[PDB]
Amino acid sequence: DIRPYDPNTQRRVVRERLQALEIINERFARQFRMGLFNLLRRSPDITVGAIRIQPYHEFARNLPVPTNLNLIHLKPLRGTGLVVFSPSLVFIAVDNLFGGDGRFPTKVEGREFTHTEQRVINRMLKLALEGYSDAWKAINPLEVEYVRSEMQVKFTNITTSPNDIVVNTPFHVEIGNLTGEFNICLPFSMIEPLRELLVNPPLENSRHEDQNWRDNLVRQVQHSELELVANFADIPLRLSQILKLKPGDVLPIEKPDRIIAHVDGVPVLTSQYGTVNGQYALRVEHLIN
Amino acid sequence: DIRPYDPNTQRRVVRERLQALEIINERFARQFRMGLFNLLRRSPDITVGAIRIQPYHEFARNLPVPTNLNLIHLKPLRGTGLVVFSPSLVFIAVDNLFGGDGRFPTKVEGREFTHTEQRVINRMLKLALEGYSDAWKAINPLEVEYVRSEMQVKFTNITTSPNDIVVNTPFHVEIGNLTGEFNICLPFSMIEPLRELLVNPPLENSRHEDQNWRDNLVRQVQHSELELVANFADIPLRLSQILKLKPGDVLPIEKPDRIIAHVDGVPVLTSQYGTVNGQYALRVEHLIN
Amino acid sequence: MQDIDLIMDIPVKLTVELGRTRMTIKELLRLTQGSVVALDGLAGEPLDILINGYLIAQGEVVVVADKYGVRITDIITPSERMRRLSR
Amino acid sequence: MQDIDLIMDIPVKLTVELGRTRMTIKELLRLTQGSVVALDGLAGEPLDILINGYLIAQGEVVVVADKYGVRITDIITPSERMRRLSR
Amino acid sequence: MQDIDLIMDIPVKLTVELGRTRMTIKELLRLTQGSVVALDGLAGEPLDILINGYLIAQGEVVVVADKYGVRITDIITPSERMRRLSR
Amino acid sequence: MQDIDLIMDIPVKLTVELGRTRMTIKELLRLTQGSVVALDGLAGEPLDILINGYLIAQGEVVVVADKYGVRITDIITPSERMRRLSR
Amino acid sequence: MQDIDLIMDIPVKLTVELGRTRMTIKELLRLTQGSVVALDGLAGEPLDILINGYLIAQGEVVVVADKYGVRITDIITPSERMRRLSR
Amino acid sequence: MQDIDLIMDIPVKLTVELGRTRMTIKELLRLTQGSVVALDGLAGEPLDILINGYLIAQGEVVVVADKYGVRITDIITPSERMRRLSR
Repeated sequence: DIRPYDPNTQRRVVRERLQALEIINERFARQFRMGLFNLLRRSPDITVGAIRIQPYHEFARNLPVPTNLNLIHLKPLRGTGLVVFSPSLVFIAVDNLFGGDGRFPTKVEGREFTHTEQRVINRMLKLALEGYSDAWKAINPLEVEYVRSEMQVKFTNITTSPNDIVVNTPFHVEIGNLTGEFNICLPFSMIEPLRELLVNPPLENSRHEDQNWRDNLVRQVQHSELELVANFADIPLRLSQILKLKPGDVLPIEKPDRIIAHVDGVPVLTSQYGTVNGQYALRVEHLIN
Repeated sequence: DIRPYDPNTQRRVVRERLQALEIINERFARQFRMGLFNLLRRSPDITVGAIRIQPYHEFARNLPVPTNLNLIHLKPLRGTGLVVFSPSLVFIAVDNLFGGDGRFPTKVEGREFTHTEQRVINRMLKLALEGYSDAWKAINPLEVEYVRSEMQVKFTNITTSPNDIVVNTPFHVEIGNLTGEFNICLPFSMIEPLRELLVNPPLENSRHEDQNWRDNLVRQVQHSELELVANFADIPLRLSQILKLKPGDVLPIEKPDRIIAHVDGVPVLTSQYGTVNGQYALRVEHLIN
Repeated sequence: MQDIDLIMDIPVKLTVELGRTRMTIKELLRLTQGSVVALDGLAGEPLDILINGYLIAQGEVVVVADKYGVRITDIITPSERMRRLSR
Repeated sequence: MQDIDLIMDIPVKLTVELGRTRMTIKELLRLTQGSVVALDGLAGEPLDILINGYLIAQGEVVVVADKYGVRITDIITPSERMRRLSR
Repeated sequence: MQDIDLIMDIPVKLTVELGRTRMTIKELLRLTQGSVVALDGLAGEPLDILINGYLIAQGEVVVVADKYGVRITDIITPSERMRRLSR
Repeated sequence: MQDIDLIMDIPVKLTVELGRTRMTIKELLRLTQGSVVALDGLAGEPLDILINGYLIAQGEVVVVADKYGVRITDIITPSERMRRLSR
Repeated sequence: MQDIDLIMDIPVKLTVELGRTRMTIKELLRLTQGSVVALDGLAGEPLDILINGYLIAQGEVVVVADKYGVRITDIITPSERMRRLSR
Repeated sequence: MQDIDLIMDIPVKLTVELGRTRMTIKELLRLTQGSVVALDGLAGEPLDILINGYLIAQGEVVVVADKYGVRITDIITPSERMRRLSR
């Protein structure tokens, strides 16, 4: 079990199934299929790839160079999302929009996209953004805002560290022999606050019923019990003195102006000691806030 | 008799015969037969299948993929009902509405329903909703409101748990060689408050007579007898002390500000002890409410 | 024994009952605030002492400086227990 | 020994506790400014002395010219420690 | 409110109980290693969920990849709570 | 002894606990219907058996023809009890 | 402000802690040369960053051409700080 | 001795420190997210082991199946301790 430590190594984090994310992906796939059929005048076939959890560098190394990378923001959540379009899909869209029948196989170029191809990518991106926004709306309100387009991981650093966990959902688009692919990548920290919503499958809306459920849960927990402990004061000493504790030994302590009340080590208020009803009393002054 | 426990196992719950539900199903079958004859211009044959009680997952696994699932709400009862239309019935309806004679056997497709087929399903659904509402009205006022249509168990979770008990009543529709089938599924918790109404067979209305019966039952029960016990106070102790109980032993108790009156362990009021007519008396202060 | 010591660490609950009586529900409904209800027990009789609802001894009411107390007097030996349960 | 001397150079922290009590969270919410809360310990009982949250001895409260002090009286020998922890 | 947020910082303890039963001490002494003890609850019934020994909800047992889990199903609303405490 | 026989007539209550865990109140508020909550105990570990809230033995879960049962396996002898309470 | 600039001229000391653990003195005496001691923290968790013994942020270990470095990742905002101190 | 056994029951806290460095507050303010900070210690040097903030030994970092560990190598005998404190 004992292994030597390497600072350049990292581990994985079990499994983080997001059924709600998959449902959103399927809804977005339906909307994007409709949009692509409307745009290209031909029926596409969109297949939702398996959701992938991997470090950011692992996702980056698999991206062909050059590739179209678009920065988006999922308001009100903080972060920057990425929409990845493969060059093959862009070439297919350009060929279809300019009357190409697709007979000629695509040639590897490795060149920057032209401004016309940039406009084609923007035309795809707007529809994709609308579709994804509509898909997300079914479970939680979100707004997607495109930021800028880049053609290299050089222009990235959406993430603080290359080893940060990100969520990538591939999609495969087929309009014939074409098997183009586009991907959506989101950092895990962006969707971390909504982890509970995304993990368990969604239920019926019943917002008033859910609020009543929360209110009842609050009311029932209010009758729970705990232990209240008040620390009079603290003393710095040494172990040798402790070995010599004897009857009559006097240890000086600092006089506490206020008595702090702690619950399992959690301060809750500051008070002053008193003698009421023949027992020690604490006059509450201020709550810890 | 002794068996090992498995958290992934569950048992059944005897039999829950609902004669009123069967009568409602028969009335709905009559109304839907009339509606289908009016719509398709041909006489259908609707057979009410045996009512089935099974966990939700068992019902889900038997549904062909894809299938038309419609979400309905039975107001004022809380929950979401489902109306299941088999693809064969939808195909038969589409063929009949567009002049098809039904000679050609249906081909397995496994594809999403078209918007025209969606409108056909909606046309069937409205009549089915009217019929079922009218059938339910005969025993208890209810309103059925369609929510949304889905084509997979992915878009379900009408139930909190897959093992929840649901009630499914199959129906078989025949307009020739066609033997199409549609099902109605309702969670048991939705109809749980009305269990008494649905179990025993209905009688004549006699609402005034029933109210008088309830009033007489209330009046007769008012003369029943019980035992009233008032607990003076309680003490926390240990068994060793109990083994040493001797004459003259004094046990300190906390002085009760109020005396709580309990009936078979059920508190009913809080009072204070007194001495009236040479016997102990309790001055009632507040009732437990 | 050692198991007596083991159960000694287990706390138990003691209950003191002033008295008992029987009446109809209609009479209880007739009762209002300030109503007077009598008890079967008389004045000066030892009160029942119950452990988890089981009577084990009897005592007399005393006050300790501000707190009520029970001065144990007698036990509920099986003959007396059977006699009082037969009632 | 020599390791006792080594750990002697290591400072430790001492904690004096006035008393302890148990109550529900609802009762705590009912408490306001100036509220009175009782403690299980009585008047004049020796207070617990804790080292890093572990009780090791007991003492009595004294004042030194302007500063509170604890006059150690007894120890928490294992029999008494087990008896008080069993509570 | 703000005090709800204040008590939110205070951790609490949750307890899940499989079932309960009653028996005499003599029967417990008769029990040995490998003995079988029954419970009042039946198979498939929701288990009680207790916060500091107070029942607040019920759930169903599930296993999470290697760890047991409770799938909350219903609540202990005052009518049901009074009914089950009356037992 | 005879007092063991006397207390034998006194019924007691037994409690079986599946497991325990600790969490903040905010996390509990975040929990909704169908939420999953983990427990400290692992799979296959003996469950705690409590008499009036005091742990006295451990057992394993069995089903008797329709009813859950606990098959007692081990005890909570003072060394193990102190070790598990120290946690 | 200007006093922030004044204290800027005052250097401070930063401390990075790999992890923490608790053990008895007897176990430490049992330890010899080459002994293996475990830590509470797991592999890959951010390490604590302390200023004069006070935790203010967390980071990840990196190596700079021959020298270890800490890549700051998160902060110790009061909710998380209270949660980790409660442990 | 017997008091060594008594203090053995008292748990203590162990602290492992990766390294230390000195810098101005202005430099700390200049630091942002992802900034790189160097340490005085070199690569492969044994890390300091502290008990309640007091250095007592040194060790080497190892990983145990998923958890970091410290493999103790040397001690902080008074000559070396004085030499390193003089720095």
